[PDB]
Amino acid sequence: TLRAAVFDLDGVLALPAVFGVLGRTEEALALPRGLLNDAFQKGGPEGATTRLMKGEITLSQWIPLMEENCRKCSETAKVCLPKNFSIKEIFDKAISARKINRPMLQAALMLRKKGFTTAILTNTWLDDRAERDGLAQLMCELKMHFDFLIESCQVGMVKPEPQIYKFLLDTLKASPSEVVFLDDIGANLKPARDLGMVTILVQDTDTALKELEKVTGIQLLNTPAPLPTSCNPSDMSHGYVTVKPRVRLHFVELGSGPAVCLCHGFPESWYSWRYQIPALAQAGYRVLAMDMKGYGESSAPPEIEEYCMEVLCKEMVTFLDKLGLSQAVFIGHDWGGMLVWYMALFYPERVRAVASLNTPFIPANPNMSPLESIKANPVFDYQLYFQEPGVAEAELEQNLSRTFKSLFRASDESVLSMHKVCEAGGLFVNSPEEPSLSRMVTEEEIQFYVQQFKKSGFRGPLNWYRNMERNWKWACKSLGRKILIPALMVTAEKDFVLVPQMSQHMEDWIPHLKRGHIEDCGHWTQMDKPTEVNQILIKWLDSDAR
Amino acid sequence: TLRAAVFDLDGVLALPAVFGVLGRTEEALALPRGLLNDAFQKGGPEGATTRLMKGEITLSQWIPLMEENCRKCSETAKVCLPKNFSIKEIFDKAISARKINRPMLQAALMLRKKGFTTAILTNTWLDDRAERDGLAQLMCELKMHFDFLIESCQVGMVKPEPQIYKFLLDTLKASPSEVVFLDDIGANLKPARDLGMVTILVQDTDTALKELEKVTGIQLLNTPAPLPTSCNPSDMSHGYVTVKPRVRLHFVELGSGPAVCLCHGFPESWYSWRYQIPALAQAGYRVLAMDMKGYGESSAPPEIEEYCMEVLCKEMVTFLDKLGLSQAVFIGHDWGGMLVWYMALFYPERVRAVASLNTPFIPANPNMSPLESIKANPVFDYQLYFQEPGVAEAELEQNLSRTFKSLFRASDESVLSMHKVCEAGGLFVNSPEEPSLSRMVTEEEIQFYVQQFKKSGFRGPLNWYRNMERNWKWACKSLGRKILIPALMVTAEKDFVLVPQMSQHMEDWIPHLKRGHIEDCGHWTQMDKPTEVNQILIKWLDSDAR
Ligand SMILES: OCCSc1nc2ccccc2[nH]1
Ligand SMILES: OCCSc1nc2ccccc2[nH]1
Repeated sequence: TLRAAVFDLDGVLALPAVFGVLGRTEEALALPRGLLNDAFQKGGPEGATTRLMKGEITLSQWIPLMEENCRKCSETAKVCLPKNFSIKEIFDKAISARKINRPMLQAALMLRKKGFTTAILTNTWLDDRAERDGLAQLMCELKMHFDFLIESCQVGMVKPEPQIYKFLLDTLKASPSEVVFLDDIGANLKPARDLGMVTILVQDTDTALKELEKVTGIQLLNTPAPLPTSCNPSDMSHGYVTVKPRVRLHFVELGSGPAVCLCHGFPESWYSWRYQIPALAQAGYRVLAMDMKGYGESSAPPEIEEYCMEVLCKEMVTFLDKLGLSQAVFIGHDWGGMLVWYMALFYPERVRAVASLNTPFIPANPNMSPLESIKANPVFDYQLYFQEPGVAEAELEQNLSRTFKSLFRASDESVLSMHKVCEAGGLFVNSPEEPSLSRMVTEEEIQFYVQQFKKSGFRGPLNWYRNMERNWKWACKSLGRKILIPALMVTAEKDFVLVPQMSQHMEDWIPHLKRGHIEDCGHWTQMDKPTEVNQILIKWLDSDAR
Repeated sequence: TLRAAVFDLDGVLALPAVFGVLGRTEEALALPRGLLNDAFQKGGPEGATTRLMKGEITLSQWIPLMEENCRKCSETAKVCLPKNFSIKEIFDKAISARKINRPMLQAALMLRKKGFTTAILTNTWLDDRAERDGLAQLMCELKMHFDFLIESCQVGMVKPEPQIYKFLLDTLKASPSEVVFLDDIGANLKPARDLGMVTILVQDTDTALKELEKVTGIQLLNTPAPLPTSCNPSDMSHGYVTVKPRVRLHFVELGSGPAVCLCHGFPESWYSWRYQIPALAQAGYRVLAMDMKGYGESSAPPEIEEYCMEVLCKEMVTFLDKLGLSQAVFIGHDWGGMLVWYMALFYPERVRAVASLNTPFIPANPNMSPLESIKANPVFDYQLYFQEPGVAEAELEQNLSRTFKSLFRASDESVLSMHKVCEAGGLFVNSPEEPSLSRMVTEEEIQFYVQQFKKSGFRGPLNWYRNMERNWKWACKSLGRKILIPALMVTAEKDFVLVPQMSQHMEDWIPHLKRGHIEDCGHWTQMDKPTEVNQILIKWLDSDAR
């Protein structure tokens, strides 16, 4: 029966409320009780505050009208306002102190995933203060989680006028009895109640959530921690840059601040960073998540030598040049992590900082060919299977749904053994034809990868493995160098191929290397433990890349 | 006969040279003459500096080897180095002091436009210092003006080894007698001379340029000021964002720093900002030059009401939301300038600062319909001609080459009279069928606009003029507001329609408005006086938007 939930901003989704700060200001300045709240409401429907909430005047135009109201009120109360009394200073601190009420936002997100239409209906103003960016940032964070945002100053109506409630019902396409309305001001609930809406008076968050659980029948309060917010491909800004006549790179972009370039591995997509992109943008970075060469919407030339590290790194430098970026932080995973270590070794002036997930920095051995080293370790035997052009492509392209469902699994759900791949004559020889869906991915997420690989196939991606001698010869030029720019190595306890032990001598080459370690995490780090990855990257970026 | 010019970086394209700073450091610290230059070259081909220039070691690995060399040299000279002696400190200041030698860069640009292949051949290092960004920025600025950049540390060879000269000739595809080689180090010219190349020893810039003019036959020294660097559409990063199911906005992006959104007018393109985009990016801004709705690669729905200001402004806010930008500086020209004033009036929290080229802020009159005001001024008569759907489209789409050649002209080259357009029954009634090319545009630039308008035509663009009453009704809501965020109004002396006098009462609405004025400038401000626009915008951005 209930299918829509409406929340107020001030005092409900953001705490503390402005009215609460006015009461504390009166106590701190030993002013008569309610003086600032009376000046704020002076004139009712014809007063300055109603004109502000309706968008007739801006916040900066209202500030001197509110100060005049404070003086008129203090005069009738027979009191004097302190010498340094400033409405602007009081409001600046009140707005600045306001943070998202995480448990209330989590309840709204939970209701939305269960099919509820969610909205914010708020009495707010046109903020033209020099510090208005703080409010714009708060609104942008909240906005993305709600179906509708209705602000009084944009529609010319305020709560508790009954027409704003009729406007809300028309916008939601719902009858009053299907709506739950949460507000901390009792007067603002009365019109919603007259129409027949379920109302909840918000004094403390926990009691309001208990009422909300009771009326919706959905558990909201003691629920497990949700996954980080993920990307909707259709809502991203897609960028395209031609780095060479036949090569165009696609990326998705979000945020402002220092540039952070994310480099996925095999056989992945920019979409493998879906849980990191909003978190890193919200932390104050401009995120560029690439489709590496050979993948998704980036060019995929068939030639093997187009995928050697020297060419790939040169194109990443050109990518920065064409975007006008003198530097970027480079973060890679798997094949992308291999590339980011070589970007730091050959172009340190373009790399602000470097981080690798799972992939260690492995220096070339000038006495041993990489093909000889492959045979010495049965862990990397499967790479010999990837050498012959056409062989692994036919197996991997045969059934795309099976390829991604078999690969994208948690460490305890594995259906593949990377040893004896050449002996068996394939990667999926003793693997089921229809594997179960892993717990880390949904069918919808799998189908995104399937659609992306339907375009250029596996030739481009597999060609990254077919330049072993070319890469070895190139890497040998850097054997006298050290990596002396900020660097982070993140190991994954349960990675089958890139084991944490392979990273143990990295300090010899990167003396001030920082480390992160994720327990119970397999190869697909980003989607296996997204919350842990986000925390590790954000803390490192804030200390070593800012 | 000569068709390639090669320049060194240090001491030729960038001044002062490092070797010059070593000599000044010796004089300032009262060290024996040549001590630092001897330590720098200690060991010759097997020394630390050659290993640095070949890319074997990085700059940070070389610093302690150079300090050890300084001590070995001071010991044989029987002198003591001062207590605070630091090679890192000396090199940091030397690199920091180095600026582009503008007259030398201007000569290279002039040779390139006359058909010369240009290259930089330099002995340089892998810079991994914490301050390496300064060098990366210098290299990016220079890079874009040259066909090739050959760095010693990337190719493993140094000047004066003869194989780096053979490598250069192979890269240029030229024989030695077709090459002019400029360098400030005499020893580095000897191998080029042995091969038969024309060499110029650079001591002072003016004398080197006189030698270069004599040998090339091209005037380089007393030439007029060149136009700012312009965009090549194929080299830009193209971005696409879906703001609504049927509406996708295209933009080009360049640079890092605070976001600056450029909004073109009618009937233009993102390409109208071609001279501002590189200048604003080089000044430290992230430029987003839009294709406004109805234009180029942005969506162009046929419905009139899709182009009213309320809808357009709402979509620009969504554009910022999808990119993760809490704020942007908005700069508009013509119809774009109209939009940016309304962005500041309705969404001040999303607008960091606002600037308009030519378009004044004109408040709505609540007593007079905009269609009545149009008839009172014969200057705006042509807007009545744009009202009837289909009429102006057929005339403007008839011959696209004629439409753009007739419109894009300097104030003294006009072939159109905007008065009596309705009386004549068309905009081009007494206009030539094949007008001459204006001096502000080339045929190639005209053809870009022709190709862009071949896609969606003039319906979308003309629909911006067909929402007069809808826009008037919407603007009436803001009559009690003032614009109190940083604002710049730039007038153009010779604009036929948007005359500077129409902006004179703007201070009543924007009390702290800043102004710019461009003399002898017509309607097409950006391409008419690009250098003047750039200077005005950059100075304003650096003081009011940073
Ligand atoms: O360090 C290079 C990538 S190692 C590697 N990553 C893989 C992911 C999936 C299957 C085989 C793989 N082999
Ligand atoms: O302020 C709205 C645009 S005024 C206007 N700009 C034009 C450019 C070209 C032709 C007619 C024009 N009319």
